[PDB]
Amino acid sequence: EFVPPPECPVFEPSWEEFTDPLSFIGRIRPLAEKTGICKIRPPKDWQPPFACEVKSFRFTPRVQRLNELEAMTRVRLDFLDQLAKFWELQGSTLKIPVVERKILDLYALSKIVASKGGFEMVTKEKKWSKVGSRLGYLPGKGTGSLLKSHYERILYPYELFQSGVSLMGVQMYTLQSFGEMADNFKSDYFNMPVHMVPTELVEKEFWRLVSSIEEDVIVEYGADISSKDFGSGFPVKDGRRKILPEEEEYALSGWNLNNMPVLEQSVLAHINVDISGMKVPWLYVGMCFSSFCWHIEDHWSYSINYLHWGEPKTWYGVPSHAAEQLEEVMRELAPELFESQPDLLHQLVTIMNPNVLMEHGVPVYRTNQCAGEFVVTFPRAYHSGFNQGYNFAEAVNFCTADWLPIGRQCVNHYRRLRRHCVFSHEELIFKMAADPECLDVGLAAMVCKELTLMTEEETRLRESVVQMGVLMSEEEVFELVPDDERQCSACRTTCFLSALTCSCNPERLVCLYHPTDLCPCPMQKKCLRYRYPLEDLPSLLYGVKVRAQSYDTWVSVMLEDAEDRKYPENDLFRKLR
Ligand SMILES: CC(C)c1c(-c2ccccc2)[nH]c2c(C#N)cnn2c1=O
Ligand code: NI
Ligand SMILES: [Zn+2]
Ligand SMILES: [Zn+2]
Repeated sequence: EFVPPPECPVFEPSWEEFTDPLSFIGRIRPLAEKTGICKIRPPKDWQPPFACEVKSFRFTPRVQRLNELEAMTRVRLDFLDQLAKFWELQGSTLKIPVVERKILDLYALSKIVASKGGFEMVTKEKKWSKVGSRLGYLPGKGTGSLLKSHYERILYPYELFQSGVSLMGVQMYTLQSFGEMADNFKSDYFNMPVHMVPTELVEKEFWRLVSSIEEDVIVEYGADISSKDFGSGFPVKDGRRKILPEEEEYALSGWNLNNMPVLEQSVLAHINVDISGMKVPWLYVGMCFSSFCWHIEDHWSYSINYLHWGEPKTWYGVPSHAAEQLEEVMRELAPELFESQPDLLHQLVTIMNPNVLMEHGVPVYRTNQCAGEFVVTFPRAYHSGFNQGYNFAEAVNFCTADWLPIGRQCVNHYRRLRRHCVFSHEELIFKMAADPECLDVGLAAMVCKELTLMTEEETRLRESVVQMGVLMSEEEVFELVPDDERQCSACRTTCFLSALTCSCNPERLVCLYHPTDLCPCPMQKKCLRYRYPLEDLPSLLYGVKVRAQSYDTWVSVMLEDAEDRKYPENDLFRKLR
């Protein structure tokens, strides 16, 4: 009944194209960008060894119920719609809390609490820990007594209201043993050898099970796992191992996902600055039917994914130009509710069958990732998928010259939602501009174009705030203060270039895009806390414009300077020799 979408393109690069990944991805960008994802087959000779032992590799498995994997179900949306309207009426506003890294599922929580007789029934019987368990929450972290605090503050008033009448007060595993699991599950399900069941068939049965309430199918995966903590599946040199000469090649390879962030065309390179949270790969161990819902990467940008081994991983891509369009059809499901909770759209996980996105006009491509293959995900390309059987994958995010302007556009969208930024985009740009040499000329060029847009935009914000009646101007070093203390009162964005402080709070802050929301305090005295005085314009635009236009003239001892300045080659250098 399910229809496989069009295949996304694969690239089988020569050993010479395979030498720089970020050059090859640029080569391919104008094309693969249109499918939103692409697959990359390294040369068959390229087979890096698997660093990790398996027999002892211990991870904590998470769980997925494919029946309830979909959070955008009709019932959950009308509940949350009705709950928000309720609170709106009460003068408050519905604010959905986060519990253990992710949003609290109120519909589940409310259902469960009410099935055992409600708040004071669960309280007096101390079953709140039983609840959080059935809600999928990891013990013994005390989530139980935390949910009670949340239910009361949020669901109890609605419980009363919805309940009869009422409502007066008050108010305001081992990788080895995992393979044994996943190979046993799959064979007993399809009654074949696990390697013998065709991709098309598992893909069909997967989407069947999602919309199928006639049967429950539970599955285990593991993720939120780092190279830092558990170690990379790749060889690489830090202190912990003598590296074998057989491995020496692959340890240094640019396709080793440990090395990508530091490649000269990567942004997270020479900045010796801060943790972005993606300079380091993550690990996904997977089963048959294990899935990952529709999503884009933080700050959009790129993700590359190597399947080290095991049965294949199915992907569904969407172009970056279809992104607004994608978000729009999902929004059609609760327009009133998504108005009040703009970011709740992203917060709610969904696997919307590609078939449904297709008939709404959204391009959806796909592919089967087979062991030893790379998948690249382009900026703001929505992706999702599932695993065919037992496997082990490794992925990192990254950023490139072409991304920079997208990254700025992302903050602006993260600013128009209420969304915490995982770092400051503008801070990044200046850290790059502050070391113009030994910076890829691609970046430098793009930086100038991108920085001049900020200087203008900032000066507009710097002169717009004085009309508002601020006088005093302090000077702070923002990068050195923790991210959550440099946020904006309601934005909520990380400030670098400038912000506004009053005496209403010793530290509470607002970016120049929302000056009126700081406090009721009249303009009167101060305080515009800035970073650079406007002596920045000549200074930093110079250093970057230097190496930017030094290369422009050089193309228009000449093969020496290119080696000293670390110019790229391909192309031009070929004519040289
Ligand atoms: C099944 C699970 C281990 C999984 C998740 C995943 C894990 C936990 C929560 C959400 C997704 N994400 C991803 C991506 C991406 N992007 C690629 N593969 N992949 C996975 O296999
Ligand atoms: Ni992803
Ligand atoms: Zn703001
Ligand atoms: Zn004030």
